[PDB]
Amino acid sequence: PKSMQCKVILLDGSEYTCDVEKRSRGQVLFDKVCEHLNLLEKDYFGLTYRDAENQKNWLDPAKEIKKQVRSGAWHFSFNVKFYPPDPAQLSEDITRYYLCLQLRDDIVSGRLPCSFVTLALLGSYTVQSELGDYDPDECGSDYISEFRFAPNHTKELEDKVIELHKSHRGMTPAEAEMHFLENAKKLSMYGVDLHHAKDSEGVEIMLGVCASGLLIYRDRLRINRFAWPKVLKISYKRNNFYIKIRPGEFEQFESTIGFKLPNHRAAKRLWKVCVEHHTFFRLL
Ligand SMILES: CC[C@H](CO)NC(=O)Nc1ccc(Cl)cc1
Repeated sequence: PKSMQCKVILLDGSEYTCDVEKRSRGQVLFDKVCEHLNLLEKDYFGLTYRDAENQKNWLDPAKEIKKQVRSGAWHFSFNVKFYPPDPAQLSEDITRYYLCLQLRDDIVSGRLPCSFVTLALLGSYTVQSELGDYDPDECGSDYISEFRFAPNHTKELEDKVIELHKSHRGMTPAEAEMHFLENAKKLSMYGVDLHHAKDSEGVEIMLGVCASGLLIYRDRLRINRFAWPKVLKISYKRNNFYIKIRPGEFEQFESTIGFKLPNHRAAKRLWKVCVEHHTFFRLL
């Protein structure tokens, strides 16, 4: 029975290797990675792979791995798929731990924009969790952490992390992770999956998918929001993505908003992540 080697980049940046039967569905690999991680609250997570065009795709746990990765390497990342609007409601500390690790990457990468003060506050909770109580013996007036806090590091940001770190004496890792998440969950781009698109007039926009609904970023002063409730139906055809917006009370007919995606695969990918978010956040 022939087995394919799988390599998974974990959220701590290390590599898990395992084997699965070559006709295995994605769930099989996902279950192995989750067991390795001691993760029971698996519903928020998934594996990604890079397609022939270098786009990130979610591995569908219901479909054969080989029919998704196709001609590519059996190389994956472990990621947060559904960012919980209220991490305090998660049943386990280890779930919140992996959620923190994902968010740290979202921040360092620039995917999750963040004010100077919030970068320093998030950094201080990471340091408290990882190193425990502030120690001057480690940190001098010229200290620079091994920890990556932001897309661009400044001495001012390193200093502010240390100042806030001093204030967290006695805080345990679970406590510091909860405080991290209480701050992170309020950021305007928390758990927003951005897709490049054009409106019906050809103007370049971003479509954001998240817990609350579908976001349209256009002029930066014109941000349209469609709560999952107001979204009646989602469709794709060729390079186009369509959402049907329910009529206001007393309106006879739904409105259709059409978008142009870069290609047919980008349209399909957007449609699938919308359906998945809509189902997930309709059961939450
Ligand atoms: C690559 C991940 C690094 C190194 O292991 N760990 C880390 O940053 N952990 C963490 C983050 C935030 C909080 Cl609050 C608590 C712990």
